[PDB]
Amino acid sequence: HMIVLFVDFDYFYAQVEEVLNPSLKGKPVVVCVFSGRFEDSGAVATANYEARKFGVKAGIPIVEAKKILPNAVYLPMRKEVYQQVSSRIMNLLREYSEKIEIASIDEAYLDISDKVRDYREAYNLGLEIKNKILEKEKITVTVGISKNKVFAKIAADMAKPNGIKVIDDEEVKRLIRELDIADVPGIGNITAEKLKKLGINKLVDTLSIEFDKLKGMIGEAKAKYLISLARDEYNEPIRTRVRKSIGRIVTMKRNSRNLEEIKPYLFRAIEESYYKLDKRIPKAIHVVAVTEDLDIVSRGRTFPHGISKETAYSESVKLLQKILEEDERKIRRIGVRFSKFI
DNA sequence: GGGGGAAGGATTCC
DNA sequence: ACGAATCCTTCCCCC
Ligand SMILES: Nc1nc2c(ncn2[C@H]2C[C@H](O)[C@@H](COP(=O)(O)OP(=O)(O)OP(=O)(O)O)O2)c(=O)[nH]1
Ligand SMILES: [Ca+2]
Ligand SMILES: [Ca+2]
Ligand SMILES: [Ca+2]
Repeated sequence: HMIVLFVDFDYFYAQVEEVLNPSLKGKPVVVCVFSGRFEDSGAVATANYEARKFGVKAGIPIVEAKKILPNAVYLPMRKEVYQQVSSRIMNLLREYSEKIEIASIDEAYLDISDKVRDYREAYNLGLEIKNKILEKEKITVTVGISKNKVFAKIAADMAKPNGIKVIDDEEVKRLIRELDIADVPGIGNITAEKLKKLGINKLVDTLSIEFDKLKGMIGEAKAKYLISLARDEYNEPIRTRVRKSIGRIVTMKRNSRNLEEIKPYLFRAIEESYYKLDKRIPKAIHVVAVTEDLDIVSRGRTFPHGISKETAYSESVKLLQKILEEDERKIRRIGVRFSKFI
């Protein structure tokens, strides 16, 4: 009887760019992450639907994008801006419920149980929220409504873009039998592939398997998550999430193993990681390396007290040395991550 | 046998 | 090809 309302902003980064420069609307827009290795080295962060019609979507190389749509509008990612627009929209949402879970820069779950009853009122509260967000910030979003967070999210995926949908108890039961298990949040290609070999292509299929076999192949946590959803029993509460890590990682002009060559990038990473820390003081620091073969290796250390920036600098070099020493590959990307805030 | 935690990697998804 | 959360496996120290 928990009634959950999930909000997911439409093609967010690109839409914010449109809002900030309305002449862009209707034109294919592609927000890019430029790495600096060469001409258009980098990847697409996201694109509006005009561009997605033709295959230009999040994750593909900018070069592949331009081959497909050479006359599209290509803009560099401005996350700070998108984050501030997001914050304002999240504030508007806090008005519809006091129980809100900001899941990311562009999604939030609202528990509107003691805010309205039955789904009709749920649906209407959705249009109000959509309209309110469209009128106030001029951003279109998709609303998903169901009994728990997972199905509210699924409802939204099904109604994208600029939609609103309700998945009532009856359809839930149908989806537990009908839904491709790969479409269940938290299930990626890796877990999807493991679930197939076990003969699980639908949530329901997880109940026809030996738990220890499931647990054995995908882990205890994931196993209980899926079984729980198949039993129409998943029911996680909507809570306030708090930042737990702040980091930065940059691509070097060229790959390397030379310490003095990597340092400047690593220190640049820490500088910006600290400015983002605000007043937050971390007890743990990790140096993260992305190797030439796009592998991710890391070495860290937790201290029994906070880490001053001079300490972070000194410790980061020691961890980068551990990496170079323990890993033979050249380093492509280097950065740092601070956590366990006092 | 287990609690309790740190450490490095795996997997997922804004 | 360009940030952050959770869980898993392995160690480790210890009662
Ligand atoms: N840098 C980078 N940013 C991403 C990536 N994927 C998503 N983002 C950022 C930008 C997206 O606009 C934002 C929201 O992600 P979504 O998966 O919901 O996609 P978007 O909202 O763009 O499209 P949508 O209408 O929800 O299908 O998160 C990525 O692969 N790299
Ligand atoms: Ca979205
Ligand atoms: Ca999203
Ligand atoms: Ca999937």
